[PDB]
Amino acid sequence: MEMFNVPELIGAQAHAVNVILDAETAYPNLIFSDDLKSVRLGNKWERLPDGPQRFDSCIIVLGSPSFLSGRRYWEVEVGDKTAWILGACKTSISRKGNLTLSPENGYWVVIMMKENEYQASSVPPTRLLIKEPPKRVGIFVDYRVGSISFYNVTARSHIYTFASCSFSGPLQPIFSPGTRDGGKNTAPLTICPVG
Repeated sequence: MEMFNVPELIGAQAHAVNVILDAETAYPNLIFSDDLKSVRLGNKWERLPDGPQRFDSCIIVLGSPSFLSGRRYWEVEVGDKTAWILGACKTSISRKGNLTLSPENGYWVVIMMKENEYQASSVPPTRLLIKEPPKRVGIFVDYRVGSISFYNVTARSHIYTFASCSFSGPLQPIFSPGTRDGGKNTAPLTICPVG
């Protein structure tokens, strides 16, 4: 897998799209900024209006826009957080119950599990050998070639590519700010403009 189509960071950043969080999808304890660029996990009693279309088990929120083609990029500040999920998914994913976030189930994501523990959510999962922890992560989808690539924006380096993906139908960004990790991981994710 030669990844001839996969750009370096600068080339990926050229394809930046404006992403906003879809609060109607969100797991109901997620809290959003007014501009819908930031999300964090609130307390149990901090509840969005319950609706039947929300994630109910997994601490997830989807992004807009969804798309059927092209090369699309966006960037997220993860800072010093100890856990998070980033990537893209099919718009048709199931939202209810314990989810398995795999390509077969329509997800292409990287997960920070804890400090110094990052995986691509292949099955089985692939440990990512990160030496300089990212404070900002870039996501680049090339629909036509069937690839989704992840970048350490801080180190200006590629992290991981899922190649030969079977993208069918619309894709969209997906995010999780992770669990609260005893207070270690309460900060938000923040979608940012390219630097």
